[PDB]
Amino acid sequence: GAWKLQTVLEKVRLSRHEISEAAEVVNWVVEHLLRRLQGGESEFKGVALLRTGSYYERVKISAPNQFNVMFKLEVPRIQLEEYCNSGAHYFVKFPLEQFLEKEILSASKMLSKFRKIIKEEIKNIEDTGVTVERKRRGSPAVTLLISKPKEISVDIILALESKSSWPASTQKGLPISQWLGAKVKNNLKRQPFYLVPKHAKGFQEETWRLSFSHIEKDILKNHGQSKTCCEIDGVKCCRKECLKLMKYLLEQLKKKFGNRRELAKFCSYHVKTAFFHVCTQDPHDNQWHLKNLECCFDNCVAYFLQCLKTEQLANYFIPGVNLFSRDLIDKPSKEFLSKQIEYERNNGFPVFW
DNA sequence: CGACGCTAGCGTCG
DNA sequence: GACGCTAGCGTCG
Ligand SMILES: Nc1nc2c(ncn2[C@@H]2O[C@H](COP(=O)(O)OP(=O)(O)OP(=O)(O)O)[C@@H](O)[C@H]2O)c(=O)[nH]1
Ligand SMILES: Nc1ncnc2c1ncn2[C@@H]1O[C@H](COP(=O)(O)OP(=O)(O)OP(=O)(O)O)[C@@H](O)[C@H]1O
Ligand SMILES: [Mg+2]
Ligand SMILES: [Zn+2]
Repeated sequence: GAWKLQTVLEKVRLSRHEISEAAEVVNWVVEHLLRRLQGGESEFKGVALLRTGSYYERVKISAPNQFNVMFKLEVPRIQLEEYCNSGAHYFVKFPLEQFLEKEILSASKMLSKFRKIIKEEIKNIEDTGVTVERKRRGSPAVTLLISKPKEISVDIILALESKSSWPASTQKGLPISQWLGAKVKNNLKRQPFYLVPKHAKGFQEETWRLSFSHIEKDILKNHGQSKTCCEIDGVKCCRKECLKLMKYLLEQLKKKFGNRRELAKFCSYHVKTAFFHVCTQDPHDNQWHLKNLECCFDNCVAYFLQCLKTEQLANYFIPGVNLFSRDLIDKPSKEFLSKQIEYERNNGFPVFW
């Protein structure tokens, strides 16, 4: 018996006018920005643009509130070392060396000039509407802010792409084999991984973090175990729809419940990483048939619940890293969310309404 | 430039 | 209400 969630999907879906209004300005800022950066004999003249994040993978919710974009530099002969046997972070050992310090590139050193350039470049158009948000320490992305027409943010991430084989941390991860098959799985691994300037502790300046944003986007585009899943000549799965609700449930919790100390740590990547685990858990399209929507979402929420209690949410690409690890997040934070979702699951999801 | 797939929005319904 | 058009954006060359 319908919750009914389908209405919830309808509420969530972006305005066609909304996107077009938002869309055209975003590319315009990025395309111009890209063009000017390429022209200048900066190190970043070589930059190529990669579009990633929710909107582009098409799981954006309510409104085009935010955009994520990646600027990738192809870097050759790269060598790298793990900071402290942490799957996410490495420093790249090593020809433009201005940013480099001590034969190892400094993200902080490298990022700072990049952010500096954008700020300089943004100043040219210098609309009151367009500005660069103040740096947040431990943030690797320069953030554009557009006050026209409405408040919206675009995240620019500097990207170093390596044609090298994926790091050892990766290999156990990404078990799409049952779901998507070895051929597909093997092909994904062949595509290059990316490096971004995030640092684990509490301080660090020259470490980097791996990004598989391009890979995640790819699998989201092609979730189906069948080639035709969600195609015109194929049955429609509800996987993407399941994801939106999950994204929506959490976001509604922060806002509607109201922000709390425990709530802040949790972010949309956790649901997305969690959702993938379920897809691995359940690799058949028949299981995800649209008419079967209601159970799956429940199945989706249940898994998330288990994770919080278990406190184990291994990174999809890196099994070793636990997103839900206590050092990453304290227990009381888990409990509270757990209960609220717990409350939510039993009560028929009023928060959506 | 130019294909096409995807999705929002809407008309028809055999 | 399920189909099935349309328009428009995103994408890889
Ligand atoms: N496109 C992309 N963006 C990333 C990636 N990793 C981190 N970011 C960016 O990092 C920003 C937020 O920083 P987080 O990585 O989430 O770290 P955090 O623990 O939440 O702390 P904050 O930096 O303050 O947000 C986001 O806007 C992301 O765009 C990635 O693999 N791909
Ligand atoms: N904490 C994180 N850890 C690791 N990777 C991340 C993290 N946070 C964000 N990313 C990368 O960034 C991309 C987008 O992250 P971000 O939260 O900024 O936007 P989004 O989740 O895709 O969109 P939305 O606002 O709707 O949730 C993801 O696809 C992922 O690859
Ligand atoms: Mg996003
Ligand atoms: Zn599907």
